[PDB]
Amino acid sequence: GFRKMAFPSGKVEGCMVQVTCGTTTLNGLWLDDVVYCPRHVICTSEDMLNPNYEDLLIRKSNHNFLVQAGNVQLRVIGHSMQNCVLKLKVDTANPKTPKYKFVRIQPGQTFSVLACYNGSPSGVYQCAMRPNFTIKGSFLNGSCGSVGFNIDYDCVSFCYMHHMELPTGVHAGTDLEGNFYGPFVDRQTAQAAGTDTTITVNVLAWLYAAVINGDRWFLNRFTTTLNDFNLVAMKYNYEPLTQDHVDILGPLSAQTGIAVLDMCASLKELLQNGMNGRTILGSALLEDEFTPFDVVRQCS
Amino acid sequence: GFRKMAFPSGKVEGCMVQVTCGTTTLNGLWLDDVVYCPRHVICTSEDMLNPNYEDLLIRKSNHNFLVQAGNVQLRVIGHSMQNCVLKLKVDTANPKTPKYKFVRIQPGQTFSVLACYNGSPSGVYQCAMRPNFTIKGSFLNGSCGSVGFNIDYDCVSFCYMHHMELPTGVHAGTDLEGNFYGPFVDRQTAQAAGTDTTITVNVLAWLYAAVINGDRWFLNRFTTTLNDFNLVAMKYNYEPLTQDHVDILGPLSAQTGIAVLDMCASLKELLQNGMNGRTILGSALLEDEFTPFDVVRQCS
Ligand SMILES: *[C@@H](O)[C@H](C[C@@H]1CCNC1=O)NC(=O)[C@H](CC(C)C)NC(=O)OC[C@H]1CC[C@H](CCC)CC1
Ligand SMILES: *[C@@H](O)[C@H](C[C@@H]1CCNC1=O)NC(=O)[C@H](CC(C)C)NC(=O)OC[C@H]1CC[C@H](CCC)CC1
Repeated sequence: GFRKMAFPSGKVEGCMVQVTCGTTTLNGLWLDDVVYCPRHVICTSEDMLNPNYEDLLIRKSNHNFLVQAGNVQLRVIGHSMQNCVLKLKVDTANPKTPKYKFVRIQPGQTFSVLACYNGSPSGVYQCAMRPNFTIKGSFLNGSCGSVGFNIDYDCVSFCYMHHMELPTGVHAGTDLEGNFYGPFVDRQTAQAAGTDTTITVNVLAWLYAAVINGDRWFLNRFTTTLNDFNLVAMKYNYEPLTQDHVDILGPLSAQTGIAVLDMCASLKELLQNGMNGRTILGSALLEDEFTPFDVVRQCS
Repeated sequence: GFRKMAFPSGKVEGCMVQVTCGTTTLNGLWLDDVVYCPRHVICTSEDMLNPNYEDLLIRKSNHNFLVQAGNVQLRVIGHSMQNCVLKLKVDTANPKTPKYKFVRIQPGQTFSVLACYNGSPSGVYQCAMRPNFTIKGSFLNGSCGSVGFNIDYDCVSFCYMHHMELPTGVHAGTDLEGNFYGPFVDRQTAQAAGTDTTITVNVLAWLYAAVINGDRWFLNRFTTTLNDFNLVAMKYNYEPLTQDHVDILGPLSAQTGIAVLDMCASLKELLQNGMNGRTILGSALLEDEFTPFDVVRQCS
């Protein structure tokens, strides 16, 4: 009774366009009279290993960017590069522009990805921005320019634009100002994300979700302290749990009648003992890509 | 690099309305000049255990159904009951009606759910129609009338409308002609689905997805036969694998260079030996809610 759920994608579907330079095609985001896309649309295959984007872009004029919205060509009347994104000014405001903002999301928070190819939406799924500033997505060639977002009220908060894949199979990208999350650069070389630490506060939120939904076998008669819990967290590359995290879990704690430090004692035992072939909310691993807010929103 | 992915929901978002009878509110699906909704909208709380729907509906007139599309009231000008759904004729065709059909989906196939409350979309996620004709969803009070669908071309194939929850926490509902999937009836009593068998062909498809995405530790030096594999399948409440299933897996077999019966030999060993703390595509359990088509569509 608890699922990984994406936001409804309609408001974002109406913003997706196709951008082509030469033989390179990817997706763009069309808001008001600007189309945002990854700057490596200007690269050929001989450019992708070590591109000099400033030099490559000087050779491009407005008419070298083909922007297609459905079957309709948009006229590009200006272009500029901002960090790792291009802004193509077009002669038509997108009539479907929703209320929106650009946000740079914090590690540990979640968002929905609308995967797109050739300017056409393909599917939607939820991701977390991991502590090492990667995401575990599903992206193929042609998917760059697909965006991540949250919806709050009628307002779309765009937080991610897709650019690349890492050797480990995870994904990296930018905010909508073109600044990468994490240490990555948009060149087609092997890059490291570092240790992929687990989002402790989210695992605890998901354990609360399990209790709400009737899965309680892992609850024990013990409690612990924050410092004692963190000694075990460290060994498993879990984020240190802070008092701020404990405060964020307060509402779930009161809803279930299970103190945060009692749930930490249960998590400690799960980390050290495993699940002994049992499952929690249909999973045999501890899930860390639901925030406390995600759990409350879903269970309400 | 492989995710549970729902279809983009925009085309369906535009069809969702709110239907109220008395104090009972749920969602309706507005296509052309008809609104489809679960018939238990006519029930009060004293009716839900053993409703006589024919007798309850005779007491209702067109003006007792309040249909709200956004902030706009629709005028109900006819009503009728078809199996477990009501069809409310309204005086306005939905201008956002997509190209659509109604399909009754086969067990083992997948679809996207647009979860809705008060006629407003809340989130989207993928489900399989399980062999015992239940789905593992996320639904609360107020969610009935939410629909499941596939998108093929520009055409929306509606296959599911949500009605109820079972004691085991799984979910049951109807096609858009109002006929339940499975043995269930729309009354608020404990009902059994029977043994929840695993969709063998889908597990094999997902193992092929894992190979495509670089996860190959479970491949062994053995092969097997269909009859020998099924002797082990039976013990684990797996669907018998048929030659028709083997044929459906043909394209994934050729894409990976792993014969179907070689992959069955790997699955056999996983079933008998477990995963020994290892994971496949980020899971510590064998996943059966991706069809062969889902895998091909995603990996393309
Ligand atoms: C969108 O244009 C595209 C999306 C990629 C393709 C495959 N999966 C994705 O998410 N992005 C790219 O092709 C970028 C473009 C450069 C200029 C940033 N290239 C990319 O993602 O490279 C993939 C790397 C994988 C790891 C490999 C080293 C392995 C030892 C090098 C390339
Ligand atoms: C939509 O109206 C609503 C959705 C339910 C509510 C909770 N989760 C859901 O999916 N459907 C209902 O309230 C139906 C209405 C009847 C008339 C079909 N009722 C329902 O789903 O009942 C839940 C059952 C759970 C198991 C319980 C027995 C446990 C020993 C009985 C009720």
